[PDB]
Amino acid sequence: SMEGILDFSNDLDIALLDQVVSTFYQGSGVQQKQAQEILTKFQDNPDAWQKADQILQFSTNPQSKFIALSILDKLITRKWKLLPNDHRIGIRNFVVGMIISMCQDDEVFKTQKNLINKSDLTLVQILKQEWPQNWPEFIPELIGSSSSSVNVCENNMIVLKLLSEEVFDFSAEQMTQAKALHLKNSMSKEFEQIFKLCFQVLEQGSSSSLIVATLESLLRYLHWIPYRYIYETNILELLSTKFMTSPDTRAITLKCLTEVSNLKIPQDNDLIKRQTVLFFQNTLQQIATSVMPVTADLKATYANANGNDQSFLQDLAMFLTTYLARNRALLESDESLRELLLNAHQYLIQLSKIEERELFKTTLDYWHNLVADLFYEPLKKHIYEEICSQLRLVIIENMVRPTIQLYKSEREVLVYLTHLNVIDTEEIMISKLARQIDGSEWSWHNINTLSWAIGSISGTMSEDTEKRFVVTVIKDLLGLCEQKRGKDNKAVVASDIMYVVGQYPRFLKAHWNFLRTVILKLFEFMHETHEGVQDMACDTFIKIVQKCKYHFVIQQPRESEPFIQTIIRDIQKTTADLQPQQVHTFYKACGIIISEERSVAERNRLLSDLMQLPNMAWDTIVEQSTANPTLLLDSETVKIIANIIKTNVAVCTSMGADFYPQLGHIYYNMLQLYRAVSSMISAQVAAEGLIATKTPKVRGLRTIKKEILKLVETYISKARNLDDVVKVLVEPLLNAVLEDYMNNVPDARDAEVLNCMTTVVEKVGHMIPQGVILILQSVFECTLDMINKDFTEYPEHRVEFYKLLKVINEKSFAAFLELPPAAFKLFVDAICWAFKHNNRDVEVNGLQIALDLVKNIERMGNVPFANEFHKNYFFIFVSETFFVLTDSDHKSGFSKQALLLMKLISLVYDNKISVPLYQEAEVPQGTSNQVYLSQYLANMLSNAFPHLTSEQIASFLSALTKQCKDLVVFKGTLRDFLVQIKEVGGDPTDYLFA
Amino acid sequence: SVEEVEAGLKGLKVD
Amino acid sequence: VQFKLVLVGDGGTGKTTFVKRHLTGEFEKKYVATLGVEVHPLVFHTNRGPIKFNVWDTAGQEKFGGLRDGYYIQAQCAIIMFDVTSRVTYKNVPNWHRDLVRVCENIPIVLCGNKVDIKDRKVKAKSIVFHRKKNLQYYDISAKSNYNFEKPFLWLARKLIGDPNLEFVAMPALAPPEDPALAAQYEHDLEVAQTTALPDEDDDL
Amino acid sequence: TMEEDEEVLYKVRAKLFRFDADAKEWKERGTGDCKFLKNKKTNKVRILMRRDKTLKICANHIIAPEYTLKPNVGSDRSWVYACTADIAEGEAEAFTFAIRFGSKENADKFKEEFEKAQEINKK
Ligand SMILES: Nc1nc2c(ncn2[C@@H]2O[C@H](COP(=O)(O)OP(=O)(O)NP(=O)(O)O)[C@@H](O)[C@H]2O)c(=O)[nH]1
Ligand SMILES: [Mg+2]
Repeated sequence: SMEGILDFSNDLDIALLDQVVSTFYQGSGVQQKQAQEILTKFQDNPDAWQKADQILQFSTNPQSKFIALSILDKLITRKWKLLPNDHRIGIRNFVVGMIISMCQDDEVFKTQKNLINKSDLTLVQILKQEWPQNWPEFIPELIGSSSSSVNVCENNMIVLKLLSEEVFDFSAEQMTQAKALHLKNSMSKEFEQIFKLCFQVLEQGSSSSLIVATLESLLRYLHWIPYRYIYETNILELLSTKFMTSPDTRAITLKCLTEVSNLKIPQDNDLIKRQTVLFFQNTLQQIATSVMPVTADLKATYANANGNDQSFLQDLAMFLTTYLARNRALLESDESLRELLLNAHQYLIQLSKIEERELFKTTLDYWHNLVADLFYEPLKKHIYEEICSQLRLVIIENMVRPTIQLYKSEREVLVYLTHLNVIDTEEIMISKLARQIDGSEWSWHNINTLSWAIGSISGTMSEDTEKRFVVTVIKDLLGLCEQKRGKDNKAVVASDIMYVVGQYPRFLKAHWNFLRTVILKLFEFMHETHEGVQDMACDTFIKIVQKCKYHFVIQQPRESEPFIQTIIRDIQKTTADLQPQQVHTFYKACGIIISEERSVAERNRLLSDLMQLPNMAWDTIVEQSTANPTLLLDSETVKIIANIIKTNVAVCTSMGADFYPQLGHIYYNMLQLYRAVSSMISAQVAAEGLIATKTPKVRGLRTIKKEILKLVETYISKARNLDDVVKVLVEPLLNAVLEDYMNNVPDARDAEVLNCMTTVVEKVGHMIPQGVILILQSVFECTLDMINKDFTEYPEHRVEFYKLLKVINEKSFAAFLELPPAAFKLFVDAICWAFKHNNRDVEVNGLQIALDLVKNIERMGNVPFANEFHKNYFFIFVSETFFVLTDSDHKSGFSKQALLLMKLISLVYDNKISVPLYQEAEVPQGTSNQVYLSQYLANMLSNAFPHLTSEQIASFLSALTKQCKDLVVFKGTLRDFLVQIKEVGGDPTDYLFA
Repeated sequence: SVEEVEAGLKGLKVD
Repeated sequence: VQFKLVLVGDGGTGKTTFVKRHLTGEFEKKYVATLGVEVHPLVFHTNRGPIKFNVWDTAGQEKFGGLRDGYYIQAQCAIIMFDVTSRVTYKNVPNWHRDLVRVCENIPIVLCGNKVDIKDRKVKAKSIVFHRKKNLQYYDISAKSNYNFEKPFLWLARKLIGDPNLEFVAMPALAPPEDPALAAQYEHDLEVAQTTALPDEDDDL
Repeated sequence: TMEEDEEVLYKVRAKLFRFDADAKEWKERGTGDCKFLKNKKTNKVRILMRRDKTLKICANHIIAPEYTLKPNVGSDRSWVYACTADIAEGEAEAFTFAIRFGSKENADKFKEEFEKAQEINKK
């Protein structure tokens, strides 16, 4: 029944339209959903704009009108010029005449702000098409009508606000460069009259709604107008005094003054300097007298959230931080400006105590700007000693757990602040620590906050002041732990103590006996069943080791052995109560220490002893697994095997090239284990179906394979002896992994195989051309068939596939020359397939592969393979690239699509393609590829975008080819074309813009 | 007072 | 006590997935583009009473935009969504905001950076500053991991009720209640459910 | 909250799934604490589970003695069982549930407590 409005054979039933609108907005459920689908179909009808005349004239529903202005809006923006000009006259005059009819009706001008705003914006769309060339009296008539009515004068401010936005703020993406500059020039040359109307309304009052709408438009003007309209009039005095008084105008006026603190102003005139000081003095005066004094508790005010207090305090922080970062040097020399400068910063201090993360980040950014300047600029830090002293407390008390971005910002400000006054910082911190022990501020959150603060300033004090500070801090922290009862308390204190010491390696390195006692405690802590202690002890251990490794590898005075030997000897007892993942962290730490030993025989012996336990379990299993593979069905055995390999990955991660001896001990049996595991995965999917890949049993077997590939990848990525890589490792690896991947069903293939092969080609690809050929043959076609039916399935194989092709195309392009012509054709298809992905990991590599392939072909010179490549694939690459550039579904790849396109076009205009790109029949003989390239492109665009004129297509290509050595201009010309294909009747002269 | 904190670390406990 | 909330942002940023998570607790893995818009009532239980959001989940892909800024009329609050793994979706946030505050000139708005669970984050935290001059509240969120997934509605509820101390509280849990003609019917569904593998078996929970 | 007249016998962190039979698919229902609540005045034990943060109920039913815990094909830390009257979101509807825990141990101990609670509901 509701679908009657969709029939344009009959005449519109306005009453039937008002109901389906009301059923959509005020309704619910199925009838709302159905009214939605008909209102979309109605507005989407290409003839609906015709019936917009009578909807907006006879309907009583404001939503129905609004919708019809949308229908109009789509017509004005996209098909305006295609209309017979009589319709352009009618829509124009209807839209204007309505706007005044709504303005004069005080009833409607107050109850239908949404509709009047939509009508103003629709008018602005017409002005983008018609003004000023076919409407040069708009601005003079706008100023004339303003004196007639306060309501039309206010609405004119709205029209001017919207006009300035469409022209200057949101034009770069929505119109051509030429059309934007035309509108910017037009507004620029008639602004003198607009400003006087704006300044008169502000100066003469008195309607607050009219003053606010004029201040809102002024906010938009300040983005672009020249300095003189602000500093050569009285307007700074009005903004900084009169309008800071009323709260109706205070919010907009603050935003205006914030923009003014960013205007382009000559830094040598001292009058403008006094005008910049004066509006700041006035603004701060109005705040202190009409809003709140500098002592006010902005923390509590913000938390109460009365009215617009939150928005106001946000705007105050934006105003102060913006102005002071640019102009505070204007206040630092004159003694009469010193109170104004410190009051401004004292307001920031109070703003900085508000519990509001995003606001705090805004103030923190300014504090960073300030303390950085006091750290470098002479004679400045004494001005702010009391501001800085308060800031230290604010930052120490709001320290966050090391968002990590916020923490790093807090650490940087606090390190600066500590260098500016080391003595103040220490006194605050010890003071806060005392009140942690006397119980006045004792809290789990408050002791953590303080430890982070103390830990964050490491490396900023003198080594001997640091030594006494660290000693004092550890001492009080331990007396805090003893005083506390219960586990959950004594666990958090003891954790912070370990976090602090982990932050002070310069202290640990100078006092071995202390460092030794630390590590011994972490070892005791690796048996504490209380949750978090074990994870804490392991993280601190590897953290300290990274910094102090040299002190574990040497033999310290009055010890018989390097402490590493002591750690390794008791490793089984030390880690006996840790989870596997924590055991691997422990071994990784030991690997860090061992790699610091540069005597090869000592290093290898340390490596042999560290790996004793996993090597013994390995040897046992490989003997029991081979005789005979029923053991690998046991869940416990695959877990033990997985953890042995993970242990090897962990030690290999920290030891890199030095891990080679331990790899050689297990390598041949590990690849054998890889083959055996592979058979059982295959046997299981055959016996149970594809669902077997989801079972714990097979997920555990695939874990073994993945960890084996991760170990080999980890080593090869860090190996320094590549001769051993190729001659010892690569051949058994490929035999073990390539055929198994190729001959498995898709669901049983491990994408890690591709990732491992990418690393092999990356490191030693130049040394194994027959190996790279064997990798392609075994993974190229069978992986492509997995991923070329949609953009969804096998997401990991998709990403690794194109990383593999990318490095092969970089390192051993010879492999693609050996592909049979049918397989090379799939390679080109695979590249373009990557273009069409929305997934960024695939799209970026696909564009990069295409670019690198073109350069690979160009480097071959005038040879048959390069000539045949262009004959077969040049226009495929040109048109596939044009397709993703123009379909609006791959905007994230614009820059690299443009780069590729220009490379393809420049090839022809530099005559690097030796053969003709056409068939001998279709074009006369001797015609340049350049002439044929323009013909192919003109024909291609004409059929793809039939609504473009031949002159548009011809002016676009003329500009594009001429600009194929200038990426920034080329891109601007592509952007202009992307705009023109969205409408009808685009001006072809636009492409002469550059 | 380094040997002092040191001895205190040693006694660090949770029980 | 119900409020209309419009949800705007680029296609594929996860607007629909975020609402589905709040409606059923499901995580929809597939991207089925929203067409025009989908209205969903969402109720939360607070210490000040139940709060009802009529969530207007609009479409982000221009081809399916429908009525576009017509969906915003009379909105009382809004969420602007982008994806921190796609810089273009953050670049378009000023466009969605402009279209929004032209209709709803004075409403609380939350800017949400979705998909912080992905490791290769492209829109870094220090680069997200658009909300500052526009007085929007900002949250890193992830509909997949539920990181901060309740914050946008908690903040909006506090602003719409005018109580900075409003809190989500546990709904009352009524006692739950205690045939052979369906014994073979439930067993049929039970064995196909057993043989369908649970998703995300590598997750922590 | 209507929970003080009960005592908590078991509490475990879990993820709850409901089976969409018409759509080949398991769908998450909630992640949070699963509790076995014994009513002080009827000695009846039920399942109460709420979603983290919003605290919305995603499981509310009695541990019927007729229910049976079955493993699922791709997990050693989950159970699948048919439920005939769950009131988490209104009327008592029938569901095929799956519940997953952090480890095989918490899954096994859940089964322990699940069947013990069935014996208390038997009397
Ligand atoms: N990894 C991850 N994926 C997410 C997250 N949120 C949504 N997605 C995924 O992103 C894709 C888009 O989902 P969708 O909710 O439809 O986004 P949308 O903004 O509603 N699209 P449209 O504007 O066209 O209606 C889905 O595949 C979804 O699984 C997230 O938090 N993390
Ligand atoms: Mg959607």
